[PDB]
Amino acid sequence: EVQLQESGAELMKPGASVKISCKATGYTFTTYWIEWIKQRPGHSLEWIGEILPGSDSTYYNEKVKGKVTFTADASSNTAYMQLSSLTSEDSAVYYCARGDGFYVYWGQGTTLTVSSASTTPPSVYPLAPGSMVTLGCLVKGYFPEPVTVTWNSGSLSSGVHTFPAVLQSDLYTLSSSVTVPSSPWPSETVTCNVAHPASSTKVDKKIVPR
Amino acid sequence: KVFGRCELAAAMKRHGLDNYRGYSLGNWVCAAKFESNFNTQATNRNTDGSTDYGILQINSRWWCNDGRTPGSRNLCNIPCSALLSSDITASVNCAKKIVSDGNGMNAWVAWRNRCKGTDVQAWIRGCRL
Amino acid sequence: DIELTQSPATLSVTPGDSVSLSCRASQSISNNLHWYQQKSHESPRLLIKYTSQSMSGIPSRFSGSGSGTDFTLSINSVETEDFGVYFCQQSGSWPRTFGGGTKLDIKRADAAPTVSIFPPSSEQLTSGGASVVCFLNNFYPKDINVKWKIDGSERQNGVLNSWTDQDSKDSTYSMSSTLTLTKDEYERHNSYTCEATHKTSTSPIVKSFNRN
Repeated sequence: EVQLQESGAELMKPGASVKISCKATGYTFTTYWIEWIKQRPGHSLEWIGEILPGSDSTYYNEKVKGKVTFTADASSNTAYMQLSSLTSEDSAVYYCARGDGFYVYWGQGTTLTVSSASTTPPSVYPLAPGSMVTLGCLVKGYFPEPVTVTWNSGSLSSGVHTFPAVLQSDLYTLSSSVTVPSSPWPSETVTCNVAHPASSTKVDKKIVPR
Repeated sequence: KVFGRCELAAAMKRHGLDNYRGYSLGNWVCAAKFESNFNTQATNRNTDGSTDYGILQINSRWWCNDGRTPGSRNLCNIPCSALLSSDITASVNCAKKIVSDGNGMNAWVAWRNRCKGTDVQAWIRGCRL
Repeated sequence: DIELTQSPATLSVTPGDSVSLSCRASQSISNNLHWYQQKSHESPRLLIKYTSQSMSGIPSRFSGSGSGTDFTLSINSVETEDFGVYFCQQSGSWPRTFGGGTKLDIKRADAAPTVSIFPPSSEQLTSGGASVVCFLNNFYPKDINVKWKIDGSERQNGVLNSWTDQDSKDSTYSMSSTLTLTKDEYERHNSYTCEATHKTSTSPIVKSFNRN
């Protein structure tokens, strides 16, 4: 019943600062410490610091102290972590967790992207052929992450492969394929649904014979 | 809050610590001085997963509950956070139980190291009590 | 800080087999060590607490042992759903520190990829660009070589490759390869080939299409 809900993905330019939130419920908010952890690819999980909600008590791990600031609003069971003078090294997924010695309750994590690049909607292109049949969609040149891809609005889920995006020349490119019987397509339309929330872009690309 | 020497002495006297279980006021002010330097906010982290809290650095293993310390007993039956209060009531009430557990003020290592057997009255000399 | 060294960094195991993971601490932390399992894009899930206390609701196949500075996480009768990264974390001191993680992959029978090639779309062409995509799906092991050729000529530049995480179902891997060029360069050539060389055969799987 204990739950920690964090704020969404963030994109900021270097030098700026961001404030991530962690709203916790299901337990006495002023009794447990809320601990913050940073995770980066090719890097081990790093403990950033902790705060005891409502007591004004905090503790930092200098790797991120002069730039980290914890605060909490007991009236809404929310703890906050502020990172200042952001640089690309700050780019990572940040988690809040209740202090139980071990960490049993984790927030879902918030992804921060620190870049000088601008938000860009993806270009969605249908992949049709020139046994079963494989179709797909190319979602290219967008920033920042993430993008979500479904097929026939969720009606096609098995036999789908949505590939991790790859950052090429400061823009992300991703692809997704779906394999269906030769009986379903082209007899029936297949559509890839692409959404990129940072640019509030939603695209329903239909795959039709060439 | 960072208490003043005489301010804390007066507050501790008002809380019944003057000669509590045979311990003169000076011992308590001296204990507070070396445990937390008179800072109600102070906290100390150990190596056994426990944390020390407040003006009198009360430990999360036996006395208060902070929900992350192994072998917790919470003998003072109160969350450690309550021990970071600006007023010293919670810390005093818990200390009274601690000092009564069988070791007297010895339960406070800083007191034992720097106060025990010293002219502790000096901690209240120029104080209007 | 207390340094937790996890060994080894990766593990390949056949379902039904039992394995062990190691975590050694730079200094004694008594039994204040915990183990976690983390899937991609998910929060770590606690498996074992205080060295040997199994978190409630966790499969019985997970066991923990050790004390002081040497700890072990045992995964008995590994199952396909067990792929992912495992970490150890100590709570004895502050800052809390984590082990570097051990990535566990499922060992499955070798399988050749199902290869599909796609010419650029009318929409991309109309925009001035041209990407050719090649999907190499459901194969094992992960290691695979992909070569693009234009009119019999190798093209190593302008290629973007991406691998999926291991399939929780069949334990296979899939890969996408994208060759991007200009409309003009694309319009200047006729044959586009995607050649996949996998250990399942010394002869590459070749898929192609001709503009005409």
